[PDB]
Amino acid sequence: MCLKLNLLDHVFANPFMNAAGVLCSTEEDLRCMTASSSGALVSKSCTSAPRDGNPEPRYMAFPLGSINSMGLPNLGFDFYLKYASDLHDYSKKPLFLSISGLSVEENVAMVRRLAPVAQEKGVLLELNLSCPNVPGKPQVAYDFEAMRTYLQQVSLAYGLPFGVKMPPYFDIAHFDTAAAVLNEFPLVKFVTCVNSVGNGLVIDAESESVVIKPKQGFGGLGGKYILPTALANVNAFYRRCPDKLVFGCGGVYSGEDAFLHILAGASMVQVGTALQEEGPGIFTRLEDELLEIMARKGYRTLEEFRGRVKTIE
Amino acid sequence: MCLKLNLLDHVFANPFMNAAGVLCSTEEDLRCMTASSSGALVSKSCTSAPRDGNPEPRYMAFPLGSINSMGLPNLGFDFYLKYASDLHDYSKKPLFLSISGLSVEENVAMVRRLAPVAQEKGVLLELNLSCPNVPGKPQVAYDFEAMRTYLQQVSLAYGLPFGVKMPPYFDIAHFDTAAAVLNEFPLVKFVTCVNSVGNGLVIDAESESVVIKPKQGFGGLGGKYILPTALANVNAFYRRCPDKLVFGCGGVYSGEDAFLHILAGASMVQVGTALQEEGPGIFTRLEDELLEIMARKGYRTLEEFRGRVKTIE
Ligand SMILES: Cc1cc2nc3c(=O)[nH]c(=O)nc-3n(C[C@H](O)[C@H](O)[C@H](O)COP(=O)(O)O)c2cc1C
Ligand SMILES: Cc1cc2nc3c(=O)[nH]c(=O)nc-3n(C[C@H](O)[C@H](O)[C@H](O)COP(=O)(O)O)c2cc1C
Ligand SMILES: O=C(O)c1[nH]c(=O)[nH]c(=O)c1Br
Ligand SMILES: O=C(O)c1[nH]c(=O)[nH]c(=O)c1Br
Repeated sequence: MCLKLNLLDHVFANPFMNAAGVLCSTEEDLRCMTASSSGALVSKSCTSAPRDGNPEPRYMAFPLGSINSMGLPNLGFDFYLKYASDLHDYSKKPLFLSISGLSVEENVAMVRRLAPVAQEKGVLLELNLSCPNVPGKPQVAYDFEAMRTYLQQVSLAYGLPFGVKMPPYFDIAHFDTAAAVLNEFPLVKFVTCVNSVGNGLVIDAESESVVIKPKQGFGGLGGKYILPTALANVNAFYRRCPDKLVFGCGGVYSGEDAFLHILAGASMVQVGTALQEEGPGIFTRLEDELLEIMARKGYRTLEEFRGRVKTIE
Repeated sequence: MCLKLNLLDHVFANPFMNAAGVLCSTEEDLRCMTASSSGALVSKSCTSAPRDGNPEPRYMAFPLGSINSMGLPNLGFDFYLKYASDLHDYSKKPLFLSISGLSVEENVAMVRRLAPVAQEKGVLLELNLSCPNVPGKPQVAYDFEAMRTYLQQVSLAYGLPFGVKMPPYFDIAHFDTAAAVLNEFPLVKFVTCVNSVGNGLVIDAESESVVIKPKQGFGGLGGKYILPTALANVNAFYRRCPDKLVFGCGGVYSGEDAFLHILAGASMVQVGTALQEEGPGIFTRLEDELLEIMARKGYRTLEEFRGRVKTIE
């Protein structure tokens, strides 16, 4: 039994990958994720020009998960493009490139230049509509008219299949509306649910202080805190977008957690906080553990249970 | 060393109370909360007519918290009004009455009838703008125009100080807008943050099934999952509504959690999931544990640290 699968005209050894932003900012990082046993990797969300991001401390982890307001620190689109065009070994695994421009115009500018490299090399675009940590720039996908504009302009400028990194929603009417926007765009072939649960606040009792410096301590939550929210969103979009793929992200620490994402509808499963904390060795453990649950249940393939979560009556 | 507070023209032995919906639906529940060591109590959110609610199982709890889609089961407004009017012993502690009509008109109908009782007895209204579990009713506080309508109509019909039960937000722009809305209404004297993180999905790996029957398993999350979300919303409104009180709710299991809430700006501190799981004995524990933290830190009263969370730099 092997976990290999085919999606988006690519082959994957297993459904596991890093979550964007974790272990993927530098050439070193990307070579490390390439050398891991993950089935694919995704680059750090990038902007046209390099960014240092927010002041430190900007990430902190706890038994139940993490908080971050990194502020989109990255090496600049030129670097990530060059990685995709010249440095990545596509014979090892597929690559996704995350773009996170701060305006529609900035995203269009990047996608116009990524297009030829996607045609030549097969690198996959993940368009980030859900950064909750840049001051004065609220999450795009929480403004449905802004989300539609971004997806119109990118689709026209890019002209090739791509995916979108979605924020979590918490209301059935939101799920309905967000999915109907996505469904207006046939080039959106995958939807990654979810980005961090925005603007939580961790406080240290002893010091009486917030734990990250930017935004008065406010930052996106990841980890054990967000698994039920992540599952809800994966299933919501999997139910509402029957002609698109859903990639699960949020709260994955174990094979058992990945099993639930896949039951909810996930095709790929992305690992953020747990990867940041454990390191790339987590991928061999996740694979071993998912295989073991599958064996105990008699499943031979992922397709046998993907999206097959049961409801009561 | 002292847990006493005085606000809204009432005196409280301590800041703890039940979160609406937990241990407060029947006369029995209400007498039990009255006999406990809580500083106050709040009744089940009510509608004009009695309601059975959703099918069972509709609540489930786990180590990291709870999921519920109760469906607003309640004995009806006439019962909670009579409770406030004839049955509650106000010499024991103050009473809040939660109202959660399904339209502005239902709300107005109720508050017109509550007013003379609030005047005579000193019962305090908590208006629920955040139920996430009645199908086809996306929560009022997520539609800022609807929210404004509700508050205008209720202010005009009720004409007395009241408070509001708010959903969590996850976007700084939403904090800004919601608080600005609330700031329009001078009769809104307190803001309870937060209701359950809406429409999460708990899935049992062994049975491959969702764990609650209603809404295909989608329900509101409470407990450990939500503490940093709750602290963020408490602080966001504390900072934005300097002329109002903020009551904290979400993730309180310990005196330490309560301390964090209070640091974040909370006046009263409500206990939902942990109270449902542990029972009303929790209140003596939370009091002892909060007093222990205060003593270690040299704090003699709540106002010495309320709202004094430190930020970095
Ligand atoms: C340090 C850090 C940086 C991240 N950077 C990005 C990013 O650049 N782009 C993005 O789409 N999401 C980013 N995220 C969000 C993760 O991709 C992911 O959606 C979120 O952390 C939830 O998954 P988890 O529960 O496995 O952490 C970041 C998360 C962390 C903790
Ligand atoms: C079984 C149950 C019933 C609830 N009913 C109500 C209610 O009637 N009205 C309301 O405003 N919130 C209701 N809530 C939400 C709680 O008041 C509270 O906002 C939420 O559970 C988060 O607090 P916690 O983390 O302490 O559970 C209910 C929660 C549960 C678990
Ligand atoms: O602050 C980050 O860089 C970051 N952090 C997140 O949690 N999600 C994102 O999309 C981004 Br771009
Ligand atoms: O389903 C409920 O009764 C319920 N459950 C919640 O979590 N919050 C509410 O406001 C309500 Br009214």
